[PDB]
Amino acid sequence: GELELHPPAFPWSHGGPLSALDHSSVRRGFQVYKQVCSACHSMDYVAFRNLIGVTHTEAEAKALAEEVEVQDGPDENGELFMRPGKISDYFPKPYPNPEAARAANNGALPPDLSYIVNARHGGEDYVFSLLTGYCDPPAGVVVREGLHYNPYFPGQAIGMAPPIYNEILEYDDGTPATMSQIAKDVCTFLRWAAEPEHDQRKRMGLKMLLISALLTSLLYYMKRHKWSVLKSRKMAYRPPK
Amino acid sequence: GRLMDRIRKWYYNAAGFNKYGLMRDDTLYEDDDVKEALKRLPEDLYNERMFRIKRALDLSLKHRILPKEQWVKYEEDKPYLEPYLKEVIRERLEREAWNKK
Amino acid sequence: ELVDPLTTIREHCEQTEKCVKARERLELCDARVSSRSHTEEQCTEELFDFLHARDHCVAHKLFNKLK
Amino acid sequence: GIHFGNLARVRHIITYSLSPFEQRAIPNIFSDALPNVWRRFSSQVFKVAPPFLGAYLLYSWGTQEFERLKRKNPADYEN
Amino acid sequence: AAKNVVTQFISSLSASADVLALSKIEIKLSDIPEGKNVAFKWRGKPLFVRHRTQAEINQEAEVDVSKLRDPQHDLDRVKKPEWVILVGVCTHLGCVPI
Amino acid sequence: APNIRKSHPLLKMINNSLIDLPAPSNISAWWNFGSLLAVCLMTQILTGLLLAMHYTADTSLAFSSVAHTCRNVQYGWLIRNLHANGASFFFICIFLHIGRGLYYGSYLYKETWNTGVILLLTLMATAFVGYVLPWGQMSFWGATVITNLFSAIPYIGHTLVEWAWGGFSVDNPTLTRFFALHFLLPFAIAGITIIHLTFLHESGSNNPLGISSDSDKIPFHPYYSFKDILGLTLMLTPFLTLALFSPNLLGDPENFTPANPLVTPPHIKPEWYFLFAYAILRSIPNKLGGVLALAASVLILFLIPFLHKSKQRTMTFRPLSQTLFWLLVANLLILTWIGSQPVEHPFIIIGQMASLSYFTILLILFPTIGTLENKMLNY
Amino acid sequence: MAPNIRKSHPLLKMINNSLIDLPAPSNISAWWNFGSLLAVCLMTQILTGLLLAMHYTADTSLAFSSVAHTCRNVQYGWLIRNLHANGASFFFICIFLHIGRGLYYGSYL
Amino acid sequence: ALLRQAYSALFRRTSTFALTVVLGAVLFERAFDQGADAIFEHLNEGKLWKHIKHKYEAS
Amino acid sequence: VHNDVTVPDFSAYRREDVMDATTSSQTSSEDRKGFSYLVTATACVATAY
Ligand code: HEC
Ligand code: HEM
Ligand code: HEM
Ligand code: HEM
Ligand SMILES: C/C=C(C)/C=C/C=C/[C@H](OC)[C@@H](C)[C@@H](OC)[C@@H](C)CCc1oc2c(O)c(OC)cc(OC)c2c(=O)c1C
Repeated sequence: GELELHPPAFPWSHGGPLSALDHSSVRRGFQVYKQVCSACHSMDYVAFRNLIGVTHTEAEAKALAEEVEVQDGPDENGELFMRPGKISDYFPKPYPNPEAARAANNGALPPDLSYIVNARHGGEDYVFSLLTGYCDPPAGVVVREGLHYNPYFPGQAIGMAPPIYNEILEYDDGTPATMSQIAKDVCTFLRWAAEPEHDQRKRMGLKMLLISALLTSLLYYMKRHKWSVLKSRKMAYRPPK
Repeated sequence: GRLMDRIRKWYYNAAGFNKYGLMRDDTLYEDDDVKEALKRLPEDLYNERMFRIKRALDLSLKHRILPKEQWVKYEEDKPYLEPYLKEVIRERLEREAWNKK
Repeated sequence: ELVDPLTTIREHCEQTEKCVKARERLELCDARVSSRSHTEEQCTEELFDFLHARDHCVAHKLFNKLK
Repeated sequence: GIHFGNLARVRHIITYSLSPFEQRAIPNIFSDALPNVWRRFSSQVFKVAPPFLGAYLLYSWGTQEFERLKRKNPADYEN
Repeated sequence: AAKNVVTQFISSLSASADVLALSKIEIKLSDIPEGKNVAFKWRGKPLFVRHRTQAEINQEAEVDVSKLRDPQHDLDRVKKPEWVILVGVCTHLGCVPI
Repeated sequence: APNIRKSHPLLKMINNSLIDLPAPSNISAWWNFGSLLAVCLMTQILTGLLLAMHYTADTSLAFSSVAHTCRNVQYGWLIRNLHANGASFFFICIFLHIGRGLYYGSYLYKETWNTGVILLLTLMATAFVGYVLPWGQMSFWGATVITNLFSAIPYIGHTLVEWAWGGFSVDNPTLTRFFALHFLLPFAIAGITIIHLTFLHESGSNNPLGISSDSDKIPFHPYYSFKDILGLTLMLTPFLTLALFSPNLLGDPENFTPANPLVTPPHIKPEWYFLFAYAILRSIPNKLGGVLALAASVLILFLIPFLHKSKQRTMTFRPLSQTLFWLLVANLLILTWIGSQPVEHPFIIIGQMASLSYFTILLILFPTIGTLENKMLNY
Repeated sequence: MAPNIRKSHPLLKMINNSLIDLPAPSNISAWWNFGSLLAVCLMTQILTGLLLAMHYTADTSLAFSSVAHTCRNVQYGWLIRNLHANGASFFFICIFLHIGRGLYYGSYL
Repeated sequence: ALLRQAYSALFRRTSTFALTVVLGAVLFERAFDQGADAIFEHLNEGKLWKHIKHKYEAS
Repeated sequence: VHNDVTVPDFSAYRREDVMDATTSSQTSSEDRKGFSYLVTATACVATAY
């Protein structure tokens, strides 16, 4: 109703101003997106090449790419046609248009996750709390047919069913696929997805502060120096007698 | 009565322009009337006002004030311009009334 | 087979001072609402106060157990 | 364009200054600097702080009050 | 000369000719169960079609029609008392009313 | 001849305004914003051009082009950040600039002040259309609301809205004309800034003490060139810290959602630098009043000069005025707070008070206290 | 003080200083008219240009057609585009004659 | 006496001063950039693709 | 008369190496200047970076 539950603040390893993203966990999150979320969520602004050098090796990325049939053309006869994926392609849209997506989700439209953490107050803290925060409605609350209860979602009746549960997949790195473990990895992924610069952005900040300190200092000395002439300046009124 | 008379002394210390060594008249904003007045000031008075001001500006750039011992005392404030200024404004008003006449 | 550290800690947390009183406050609401027919109240508020206190706790160590 | 030379009429004022290289850029940091920083702080805090401190409260009140009105009044269902 | 050049240039700002003027839209009153409102894309800005339960239908016909900013009776506004249709655009500064 | 610094038709100018320019020996930090403001303008224009190189004024491409800029263009993300945050530091600085002017009676330099107001107003409009360019939810609805403000004008009004949109609703024709308008204005700002400084140089800088400084002037260089550079570096740290560490801090996350012509977000708040005015307009529960209030909330700056009753120029020696001043600053701080809050109690009433408060401190209290203070000086 | 406000005002002092009281040879011919035409061309281009930029779309896939739309749908868009296109030419016509005059009369000095 | 030598040989002549700033930046750059990255990478061990890398690399 | 004019005392500000009124300030000059110019040179290097 007019009441909402704001999420808590988890200590993400990248929360700190000098704290990079845990690429291992980002690699993981990818899998979660690929093998679970992608079925209904589009990530239009990311491409397989973006993974290269971040979470995957070039080969791995090329591989992941080819696993998808892409529509190209027209050809010589002006025909469209399928073809393997290229590292240049973007992550596959599960539906050709919102109307279709909605059609396949009770009229509910799964948003594109490319910029999700920044499109919602709370970011990963919110996305995480939502993914795990599913539960039964409190007394007096009837969740319309089709919608599921989730106290963290505004209105508490969301259209998405709990996407994850223990062992819904198997991290090829050997990480215990517990539900929250998953949420933690995909959220970490959704952060990188919304801002790959994230790491460099912060490395720069570091250099920035250092220089800014060194330089603001040297310039404070310089400003003072020149001004001393005036600061210590002494004067007197010696009228004629 | 002697109410605002002490009120005044309070305000005078509250304003604080004396911590700079200025008289009430020194701080006057120089509009037309004041500029005309300043012109009539005998030289000593004018040269003195200048120094007071120049010293205050130096104090300001320095971010300092005079030692408490040199601050002007409410009752020792000389309204060296006040009178001249009166006349100037008096003079002007006449011309004005006369020209509308 | 496996155990999500999320549940493990959610339990431990519900033992907590606040939760307990919140949990209790909630049970109370639920009870009278679940009973009283043709009513108008809800237990969102209590559920939230509970959840809020619980998860706040959860989110304080849960990650230690996660990779 | 040029202003330096007209400005004003001044008489009998002597000034003394030293090359920036004969003095210190930041001197008497304790015997003089800070003491005045405090002086200044002191003299303005009672003029500035009040209205802000005030608004501050107005914030907390209005905030808390708005939030209070969120919570439910049990007296509405004790029927 | 001036008046004409200004005229022309000023009107180069107004709506262009590709700015059509389209028709209707049919809507099955069954997709809109009682007690619900639904928005449909139309002529640009939204379009509401709400199935009113008589629980509301009363209130809307039972209010000081003299104490209204824009005085009108719920009756002379719509046609079928269980359905209310209007253009979902706040008359203030254009936002979509929730 | 003699030197080519005072004779050359062009240098004679750089030297005439940034080297031999006489300046009061006592101007404080509150005088550093003039140049920071200038630097902001330059910085905005520069990062802006850089961004405009990768933008695409089209509803169907605007949002994604910005995305591509950040994701594909080398340092595109940085440039967009500096541009987005620069806008804020532009307002931060302009606001302090305005404050200083009120506190020290700089407004007595009428032409300099008036043009200053034009600058603020233009900066406002500029930042508005600019924000509409990424075409996110906020962009769209902000566009919708602000342009709609003019519908408040009797008879015509609407007809003016048509122009603003180039249609009968916000759409592409609007986006493209806005991109043009945004590209243009910065320069009209730079231009007017020249007129600003020109009128200013007629009189020269005012100073904290509010008394003639002819008895003590100093060449702009190296005194204020050096002071200014120092000032810049100080403003630079927070700006970059914010830009590099907390990029979207000052920005709404609601604008990461492509404009949806059919859905106004439930929580829609104006950019922080507009909140105070936004607040004042929400207070009047009437269309036209609210607009007029809004207009007045900024246009009132033109009156300040005619509301000066003090016999002294600055508030340095006016303790009562000083308090009234800081009250006003907090009054705004309050209005800003209110702007971020939903139209509900106790917020609504508080807002209305602050609003009523605001116009009163400016139209009534200030001139009054000034008169009162004059009498206390025995003038 | 300055009597008239035409020679004193910080701004008018300029319009008057360059377009009213500006001393000019009594004999300059038609070959001296291009300076202002050039200036008028600049103004006209900028103006018609802004007008066109309001309907343009910098994108390979849309540029050509946006211009077509400007001409075909925008009121007087065809006229504005024409004036902008031909203005460009009269801009060069004029600049070329301006340059000529300069060379013939030794203005390059 | 560095200050004397420095002054005498670098800061005095406007030219040598300029060349010294050029030369300076050069050395400073290398130094700074390396150390900065060092500090960053250290504060973020095992989290960078630099660190993870080898697990999916060659041999 | 101009004979009764003295330059005030600047010890509260003088650099430690030119405080003694009986020592050639010249010997410490190269350092006083070398140091300040070093600050500047450094600032240039920083900005250059
Ligand atoms: C079966 C399709 C499906 C899958 C798979 C799925 N979602 Fe969703 N998701 C949806 C739908 C439907 C909604 C829209 C709910 C609404 O807005 O009413 C949604 C909404 C969301 C939202 C929040 C919308 C909001 O307003 O807060 C996020 C965040 C989200 N999903 C994340 C995920 C993530 C991450 C995954 C993979 C771990 C995932 N989803 C997998 C269907 C799905
Ligand atoms: C793009 C916007 C603006 C820029 C870049 C700008 C720049 C400047 C500059 C460089 C100065 C001189 C240094 C200083 O005193 O700060 C100045 C002075 C001044 N400006 Fe602005 N200004 C802008 C807007 C305004 C605004 C909005 C106002 C107020 C409505 C204004 C009023 C003044 C006044 C009154 C002075 C006199 C300063 C004094 O007291 O000596 N300016 N401005
Ligand atoms: C008065 C100086 C300027 C101000 C105040 C300003 C402000 C803004 C603002 C607030 C936005 C939205 C930022 C966001 O995405 O959140 C914006 C966007 C933009 N501005 Fe400016 N701008 C200025 C100058 C310029 C100029 C001169 C150009 C280029 C000729 C430019 C080009 C752009 C572009 C391309 C965008 C849209 C894409 C984006 O959001 O990054 N701006 N500007
Ligand atoms: C120095 C003055 C200018 C010159 C010499 C000039 C010249 C040109 C030329 C030759 C073209 C191609 C015309 C054609 O379609 O055959 C053109 C097109 C265009 N110009 Fe300009 N232009 C000027 C100023 C401007 C300005 C200031 C703007 C707007 C900010 C502008 C906007 C455009 C646009 C939108 C087009 C492309 C569409 C079209 O061809 O009509 N121009 N301009
Ligand atoms: C083509 C160009 C045009 C038409 C230019 C118009 C210029 C108008 C003014 O500049 C002078 C204007 C910017 C200025 O008014 C003084 C602002 C303080 C008004 C601030 C403002 O912002 C909002 C906003 O940002 C929103 O989205 C995040 C949403 C909003 O409400 C729902 C508002 C709003 O209700 C107001 C009053």
